[PDB]
Formats: sequence, structure tokens, C-alpha cells
Amino acid sequence: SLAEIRTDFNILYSMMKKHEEFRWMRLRIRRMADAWIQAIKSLAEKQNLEKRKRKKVLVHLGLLTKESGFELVQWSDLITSLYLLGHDIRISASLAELKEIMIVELIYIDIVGLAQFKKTLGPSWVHYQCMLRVLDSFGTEPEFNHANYAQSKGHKTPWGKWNLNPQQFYTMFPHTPDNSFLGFVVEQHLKRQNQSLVYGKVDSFWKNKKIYLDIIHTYMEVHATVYTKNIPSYVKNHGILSGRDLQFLLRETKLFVGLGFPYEGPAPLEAIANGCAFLNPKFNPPKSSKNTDFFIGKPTLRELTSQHPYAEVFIGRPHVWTVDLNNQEEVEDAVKAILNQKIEPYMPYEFTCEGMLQRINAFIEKQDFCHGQVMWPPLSALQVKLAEPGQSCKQVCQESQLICEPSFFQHLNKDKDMLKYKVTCQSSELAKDILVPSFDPKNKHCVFQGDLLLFSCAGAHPRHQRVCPCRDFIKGQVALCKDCL
Ligand SMILES: CC(=O)N[C@H]1[C@H](O[C@@H]2[C@@H](OC[C@H]3O[C@@H](O)[C@@H](O)[C@@H](O)[C@@H]3O)O[C@H](CS)[C@@H](O)[C@@H]2O)O[C@H](CO)[C@@H](O)[C@@H]1O
Repeated sequence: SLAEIRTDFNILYSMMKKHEEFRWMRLRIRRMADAWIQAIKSLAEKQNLEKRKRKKVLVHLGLLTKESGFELVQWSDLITSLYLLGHDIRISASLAELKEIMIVELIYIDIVGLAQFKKTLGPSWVHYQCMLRVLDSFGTEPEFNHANYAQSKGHKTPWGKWNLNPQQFYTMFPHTPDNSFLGFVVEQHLKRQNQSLVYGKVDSFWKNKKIYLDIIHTYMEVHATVYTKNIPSYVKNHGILSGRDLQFLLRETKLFVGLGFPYEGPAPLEAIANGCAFLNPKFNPPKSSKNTDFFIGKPTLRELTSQHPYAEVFIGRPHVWTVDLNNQEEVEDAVKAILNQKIEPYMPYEFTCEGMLQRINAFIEKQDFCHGQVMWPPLSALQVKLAEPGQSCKQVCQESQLICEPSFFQHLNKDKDMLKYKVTCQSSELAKDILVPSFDPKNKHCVFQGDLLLFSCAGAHPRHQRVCPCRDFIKGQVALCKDCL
């Protein structure tokens, strides 16, 4: 009944072949087989992976059911990680298989599949909800997760209102510390020219970018991989390329040119992994559900400061140049600096096979939401910081090379507890608000949280200071504190 790491993928191929939609993921795993097997072996050498309980795991892809009416790289890398860790995976892609499978101990599912889960099981779905790990690309902030609080704000979300522990939501990039960062692996299939490659397979992505692209064209060739109105005539199109052929072109390319869309994708990381610089359009104002139709109705008010905020903040220069495209002299300076500077290929640790294996194994072994409030990460990692007015708990932790840990909020929510962190409450009141525990420096006063489901890393107090729980993290592995293994 103990998990045994796997080093042969034959059983995984037979599992994935039962679903036609995984055809190209089976091809991707076969390419990445050696990288996966070397990573699981390396993880078993660096950490004690013995005596782990074998878990029966449901993986329900709601987006693949025909009832949804409706991405897959994350699912495959999650399934592969579970498989290599030795767990018992039951893949579901319809209401029928979901009914049959529903002895289960972990449920990976998307929000669309979650509504199918609630309907298939009826009221006893809440009996299982602490086992849910909800793949939610753009993240869910507590303001939208708390159904009654969402109504009080007027939030119209088809995606929120689920009243889960917000750490049960698993995001595509570490942009929402209220959630868990699941991510994926950037596949690496493997002389550089004065040429750029535009990020964008759709011609409509190129509208209005002529002035922008003309600046780059002054210094480099402009290449593309497009399916042609908005494409300048000087663009050297390559057509659609296999992933392997795309990476050879990336090794030939100095600059990967972002157009502003799509947001938060894997392609910039794959460019950087092959020695490309990424020109990352900066957004003023930042784009969110409040001002961008692409984000309308998302269960979050997160603001994207650029096309790829992860690349902007967690990678940065010299690999990522975040520039407002209207600042033509700044764009000229960036393209020119990238022209002579030699950058070496860079891949963040958390987006490698071993990084994800370590991350997902820690989540499986340490994340427990079935006994009320949480005890992992350990309290030892708690580093308290006070955010300034207009600053969120996410920001005050990030600026100090830490990250907000929502499970620590419970330890900063009363008078006596605040003494340990050098904040003296002459007087205290309680509020049900995502912005508390708030501190009042100009006047003694503390406001504590009256609804524990409203603990929120996101959100900035407009007048007061926020008491913010931060934690360290293993370098290149934002999801794990140093003592979290
Ligand atoms: C795969 C993925 O990223 N899913 C996230 C989802 O992303 C949106 C989703 O929209 C699908 C479908 O949704 C219906 O409600 C209608 O609005 C349809 O018009 C729409 O096509 O998937 C597409 C990619 S196919 C993506 O572009 C959408 O943004 O968003 C939710 C909420 O943030 C997230 O939880 C899912 O993980």
C-alpha cells in the first residue's frame, strides 16, 4: 500500500490512450521520458521519498466533457508527476467515468468539472470537497470564493462562489499566493542570428503593432510562425512548426517579440530556455477583470503589469525586457541592448521536471484541508510584515523576496498574538473584510478578521496598514518554504 516510484511509462500510455484528446501528450511524454525518469530518480536521491502512502487519485477533465461545450500540457504534467510518484490514477473525461469512479483520496479537477462533481454526487459532494485540488489557471481570490461576500460586493462570477479553502485552487503561474501554484514543465527538445521572432500565431494579434514592429525591424529581421493583413511584408514567415522545429528556430533567434497577447503563456519561457530574450509589453494601466474583456467574470481582481508578469518579476533582465510599447525610445534601447548582449539559456527551477515533481510531491504529502485550519507550512516559516496603505499582503511579501502564506493569517488575528510581532493594540474591533487584520499606526487601533474564510493575501487597505503573513521559499521554488519538504 506504499507508493513505489515508476520508471516505465507503458502503463501511462495505455491509460492516456483511452482518451483521444491525449494523442499529442503521449508523443510529448515519449520525448520527455528521459528527463522525467532522471528527475524522479534525482528527487529520490535528494529527499526521503520512502514510506509514502499510495493514493487513489481521481483526475476529472471537465473541459473535455461534451456537456461543458468547450490547458492540456498542465494536465499531462500533473498526471505524469502522479504516475512517476507511484500513485493510482483514475482519469475521467465524461460524466459516465466520473460517476463510476465516484476509496478515493485526491481529486484533481477544474471548475467546470467541479459543477459536474457537485451534480453527480448530490449533497454528499461536500463530504469530499476537502480532497479537491481545482486546476484554475488565472486563480481565485478569496473575495470571489466566499459566496456571501461576493454577493455583498456585487461580484458576478460564473467561476467563483465555491467556498473552498482558496489554497485548494491550483494556478498556472505563481501570481496568486492565496492559491497554490501548480504550473507545468516547459519541454526542452534539445548559432544565433541578428533576428527576432514574433510571439503570436494569429494575424489579428498583430493589429496596430506596425510602428512597434518597424522599430525592431530597424535592427533585426522579423520572423513569424503565423497561419496576413496586419503582418508587414518584410516579415519572414515560417508557417506552423513542430515543437522541435520551433526550438531550433529559437536557438537561431536573439529576441522573442511579445505583442501584448496572449497573456501568461508557456511560449516566452520556452524562448528564454533556448537563449532568447523576451520583449515583454508593459501594461499601463495593469489589465484585470475590471478593464479587459478577456478577464471579465474571472474570480479574481488580479492585475497583470505586463503580458507575462511571471517573466517580468521572477526572471527579469537580461532575459526579459518589460517595456511600454508606446515609449519608442525605450523599445529602441531594449532591442539594441539585446542585439550585442550575450544571454545564456535560463529555465526557472519550478518549471523543470524535477521542480514540478518536488512541488507536487510536497503538495500530496503535506497539504491536508480535511481537519479545519492548516499546519503546513510550519509556523516556523512565519515572517510577519506590515504592508503600507495602498499595498497588499502579496506585495509587501514579494518586495522582501518572500511570499504571502494564507495559512498563517490565523496566527495574526487577536490582541495577544499581535504582541509577538511588535504591534500593540490599545483597542480592537472585528470586521468581516478581506483587508483585515488591519493595523492603525497613527492611532493604536486594530481590526481583526471575523470571518476566517475572508483571509486574503490580495487587497490593499486604502488608509491603514495590513498585518501580512509572509514566508521564505526555496530558491526558484516559490510554492515551498525551505522547511516545507
Ligand atoms: C483551460 C483554461 O485556462 N481554463 C481556465 C478558464 O479559461 C477560460 C476558458 O473558457 C472556456 C469557455 O468558457 C465558457 O464559460 C465560455 O466563456 C466560452 O466562451 C469559453 O470558451 O478556457 C479558455 C481556453 S479554451 C480560456 O481562454 C478562458 O479564459 O478560466 C477559468 C476562470 O479563470 C479558469 O478557472 C480555468 O482554469
